[PDB]
Amino acid sequence: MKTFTAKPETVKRDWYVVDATGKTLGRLATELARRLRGKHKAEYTPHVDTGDYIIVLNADKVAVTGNKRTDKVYYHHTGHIGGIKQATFEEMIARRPERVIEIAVKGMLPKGPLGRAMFRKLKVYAGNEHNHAAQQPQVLDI
Amino acid sequence: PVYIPRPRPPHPRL
Amino acid sequence: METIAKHRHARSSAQKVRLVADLIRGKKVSQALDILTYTNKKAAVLVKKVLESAIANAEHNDGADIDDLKVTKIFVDEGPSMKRIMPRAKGRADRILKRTSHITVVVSDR
Amino acid sequence: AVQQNKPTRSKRGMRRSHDALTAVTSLSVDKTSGEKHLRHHITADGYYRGRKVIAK
Amino acid sequence: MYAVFQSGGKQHRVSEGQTVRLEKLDIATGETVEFAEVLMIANGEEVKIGVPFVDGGVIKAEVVAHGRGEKVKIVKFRRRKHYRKQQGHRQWFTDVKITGISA
Amino acid sequence: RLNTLSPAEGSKKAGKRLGRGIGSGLGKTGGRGHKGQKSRSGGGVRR
Amino acid sequence: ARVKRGVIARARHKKILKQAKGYYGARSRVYRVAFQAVIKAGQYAYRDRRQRKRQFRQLWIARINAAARQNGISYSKFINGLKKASVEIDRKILADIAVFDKVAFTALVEKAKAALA
Amino acid sequence: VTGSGKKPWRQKGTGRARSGSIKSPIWRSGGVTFAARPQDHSQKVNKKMYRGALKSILSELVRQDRLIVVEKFSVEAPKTKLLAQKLKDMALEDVLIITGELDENLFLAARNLHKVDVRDATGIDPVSLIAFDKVVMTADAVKQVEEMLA
RNA sequence: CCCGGCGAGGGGAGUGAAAAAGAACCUGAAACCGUGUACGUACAAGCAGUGGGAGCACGCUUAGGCGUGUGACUGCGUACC
RNA sequence: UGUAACGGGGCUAAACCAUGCACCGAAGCUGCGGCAGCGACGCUUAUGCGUUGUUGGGUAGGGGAGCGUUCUGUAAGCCUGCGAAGGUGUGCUGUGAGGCAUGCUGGAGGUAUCAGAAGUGCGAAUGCUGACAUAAGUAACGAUAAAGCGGGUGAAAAGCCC
Ligand SMILES: [Mg+2]
Ligand SMILES: [Mg+2]
Ligand SMILES: [Mg+2]
Ligand SMILES: [Mg+2]
Ligand SMILES: [Mg+2]
Ligand SMILES: [Mg+2]
Ligand SMILES: [Mg+2]
Ligand SMILES: [Mg+2]
Ligand SMILES: [Mg+2]
Ligand SMILES: [Mg+2]
Ligand SMILES: [Mg+2]
Ligand SMILES: [Mg+2]
Ligand SMILES: [Mg+2]
Ligand SMILES: [Mg+2]
Ligand SMILES: [Mg+2]
Ligand SMILES: [Mg+2]
Ligand SMILES: [Mg+2]
Ligand SMILES: [Mg+2]
Ligand SMILES: [Mg+2]
Ligand SMILES: [Mg+2]
Ligand SMILES: [Mg+2]
Ligand SMILES: [Mg+2]
Ligand SMILES: [Mg+2]
Ligand SMILES: [Mg+2]
Ligand SMILES: [Mg+2]
Ligand SMILES: [Mg+2]
Ligand SMILES: [Mg+2]
Ligand SMILES: [Mg+2]
Ligand SMILES: [Mg+2]
Ligand SMILES: [Mg+2]
Ligand SMILES: [Mg+2]
Ligand SMILES: [Mg+2]
Ligand SMILES: [Mg+2]
Ligand SMILES: [Mg+2]
Ligand SMILES: [Mg+2]
Ligand SMILES: [Mg+2]
Ligand SMILES: [Mg+2]
Ligand SMILES: [Mg+2]
Ligand SMILES: [Mg+2]
Ligand SMILES: [Mg+2]
Repeated sequence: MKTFTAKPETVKRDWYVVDATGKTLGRLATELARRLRGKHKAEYTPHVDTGDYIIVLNADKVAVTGNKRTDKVYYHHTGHIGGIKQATFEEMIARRPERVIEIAVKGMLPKGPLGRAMFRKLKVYAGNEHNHAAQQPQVLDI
Repeated sequence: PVYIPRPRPPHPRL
Repeated sequence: METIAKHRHARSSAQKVRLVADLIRGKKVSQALDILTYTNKKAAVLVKKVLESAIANAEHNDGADIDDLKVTKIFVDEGPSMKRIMPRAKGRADRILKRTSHITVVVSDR
Repeated sequence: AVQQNKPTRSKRGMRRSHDALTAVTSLSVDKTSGEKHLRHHITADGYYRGRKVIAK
Repeated sequence: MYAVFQSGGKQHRVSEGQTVRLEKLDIATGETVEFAEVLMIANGEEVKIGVPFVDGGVIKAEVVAHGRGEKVKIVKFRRRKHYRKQQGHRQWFTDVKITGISA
Repeated sequence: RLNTLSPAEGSKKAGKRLGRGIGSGLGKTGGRGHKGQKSRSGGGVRR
Repeated sequence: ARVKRGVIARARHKKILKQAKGYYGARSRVYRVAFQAVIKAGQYAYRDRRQRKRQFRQLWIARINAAARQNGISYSKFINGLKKASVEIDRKILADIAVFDKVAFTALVEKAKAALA
Repeated sequence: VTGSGKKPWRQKGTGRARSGSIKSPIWRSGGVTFAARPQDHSQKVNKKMYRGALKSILSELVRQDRLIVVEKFSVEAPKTKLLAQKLKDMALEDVLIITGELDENLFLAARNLHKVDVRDATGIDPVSLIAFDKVVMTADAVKQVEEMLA
């Protein structure tokens, strides 16, 4: 017999709300990425997206230890010969707080079409309110 | 053909 | 049912004749004749002559009724090339290919 | 100046994906003679907008 | 109703009436072979896990067929070292139909 | 019969053919090694 | 005796071009490119008959880890507990049961937990 | 190969593979690399080896009952019909008749039967003895052959 | 006989065992170039395969699936001499 | 050139030290199936083991065993117009070179077996010959002395004739 493989049409995905208030960025992100990839399910198939949809609330209230509040720097290149730009963790949180969680989880996710599809299931929000009440998301304390 | 032109001289790497 | 007309060894490049032949495919022969009439291509002249020969073969050998007749198939195969010599600068010689094509039009009542 | 690899049938057809001819969208029927013609062009018998203009 | 038993150095989870491809057995093509080393019985919710083997678990099967699998092509190649080597392989199997599972 | 005669075993040795692929052993330098005097055609020193 | 090599050469090239089917461009059309593509396909098949066993074992292990953590134990503790309980079931069957019979997998988990206790 | 010894093109400067002869065996219409010469393929057979092979072949024919010994084998006229009827009487189709000394009548009669040969006792060979299904020797032929093979 | 320029070329007819034997003529390979159909492909990065693998199309069967084509996604993977 | 001196995310333990128990992890070892080499031992004859231990990465290179091609004998045999060789698919089959069968095409040759001989096997040699690609429907259309219009002929006229 061949081993079971999850089928994209049959895969059932659930909705969860996580509150990032006071959570350590990286550990919250590891749990987020694991559940987005679907490794918490016995049906986990590496080429199928078996993960769940996760709403992340209060992304601006995520925590970092040490001096990472000021010392952690996010670099990106704009594609122009001087275009190396950087923002500290504070500036990232102030300007776009959801980008912090999203960048962490995107780094922890696989790289490729399936990793991008998985990332599309993350719904980071800066505040305590989301608009996916229609999806009936269950509270996930991770 | 019957006539092959001499190739142009290389850059004088001297 | 289906009627073929071919212009074999048509003195034209298959690429250009294919440009013209893509215009009339699965179209009624009337629309195709209009299109080839108002296409400004030597290949359009060639393909129109072949399509008219096909319509005539259909109405003379296979039955009748130009009206119920579409260009079901049309394709352009490459034919034999004529090799020519062209002198270039400094004693060099290139080979020109006078490329030809076989134009085939299959009309049908479907 | 010259290629380092020969391009493929795929690249060749992708480049020629813009070479396709556009057929004339519609022909005009003459007011008087009822002949087909291009918009704003006389017919093959010399009519334009219902009047004999050339008499060729 | 399924049972887990090891036959050819590897284990199989089988149900009654289903056909299983094993490594080659030394049994004729119409004989009943018994695997009395069943690692597990399920029978719905009454799951018997065997401490190494279930005590009375026995899987009776009928040797349906002997055969050779699809030909695999072994290709060994050392680039720039003037060495290549090709080999064929058809692995022998015994297909058996599970006729009975007695816990 | 004229088609049922056979040579003794070990009587014919089947000959050694150079430069006929990888599997044959010999092939690509046919047992000459690599570039040198003795690998050349008509090469090798006198007695 | 002059030997012409057209029939044998054609057969030998067709043999390779038939294995090169489905390959892109010259890889399926042209013997020089097709022959290299078939040799590397054979190399890859040889290497991947090994990597297949590796990949399936790591898939089974990931699924057993998921189901065991659903039951409240890590993969390493679960496997240690099954070793202590003398359960010989392998990772292939364990992952099959994890997917298809969650009750039997919970039974195996309780057995491993009892062996660890 | 017919042709001149001129270098087809100069050694350097052209982007062409270096050539020296239009008659090169790499070239179409060039020479054969190791062209055949008329050679003699006949090999030596030791007298004793040849005679031992003849003795072995005759022994094998006797063991296989392919050797038929007779007195006189003659035909009264050079008639293929006569010899064919005689062989059909003797139940023979593919036969090698070895006679004491060659009879002109028998030779002429056998000349047109392709499954029938007629040798002199001195003119027997291993390939014929093995190739014909039956070997009919006269008594004089048998005596001459045993003298020749002693 | 028909289309065509009293063309080229072709479609019929007829000859012939055969005309994809029509003289550009036995067979008629490959490269190369097309038409049609099935599947895939316009958010995805690299020797283009290989291991896994859904879906779809088609051919069977008894209903388990098998075969054929394609191949989303995914692990690994920098040609040959 | 751009973070650019953890592979990255990220980590205050997911760092380091110490102790311990688990687990993962290779083509290593074990399990099951298969093939081959060598040795020992019996089997008595020559080989097969109903045995057995062990070995089996490999360039240069040495040794051993084969496949297939053309031609000669076997062969005035055998196959073949109820379809040969060749071509093109399919299925089966062998450890491999390969083989076998068969559909379509083809239209007259082919050849068992066992021997014999080799112009006996190609991807490379800036190889040779032919064919066909690519660049590409691109550059160019050869003096910047220059054309315009009317009529004619013609299937068609910027270019021919007037
Ligand atoms: Mg990776
Ligand atoms: Mg000049
Ligand atoms: Mg274009
Ligand atoms: Mg040597
Ligand atoms: Mg060398
Ligand atoms: Mg050296
Ligand atoms: Mg040397
Ligand atoms: Mg010959
Ligand atoms: Mg010659
Ligand atoms: Mg002598
Ligand atoms: Mg005609
Ligand atoms: Mg034919
Ligand atoms: Mg003939
Ligand atoms: Mg032909
Ligand atoms: Mg072809
Ligand atoms: Mg995007
Ligand atoms: Mg897409
Ligand atoms: Mg790309
Ligand atoms: Mg892949
Ligand atoms: Mg810098
Ligand atoms: Mg372990
Ligand atoms: Mg392993
Ligand atoms: Mg090993
Ligand atoms: Mg073993
Ligand atoms: Mg070895
Ligand atoms: Mg060697
Ligand atoms: Mg022949
Ligand atoms: Mg056909
Ligand atoms: Mg040769
Ligand atoms: Mg080579
Ligand atoms: Mg070459
Ligand atoms: Mg060119
Ligand atoms: Mg081009
Ligand atoms: Mg350009
Ligand atoms: Mg330009
Ligand atoms: Mg220009
Ligand atoms: Mg100009
Ligand atoms: Mg000019
Ligand atoms: Mg004028
Ligand atoms: Mg002018």
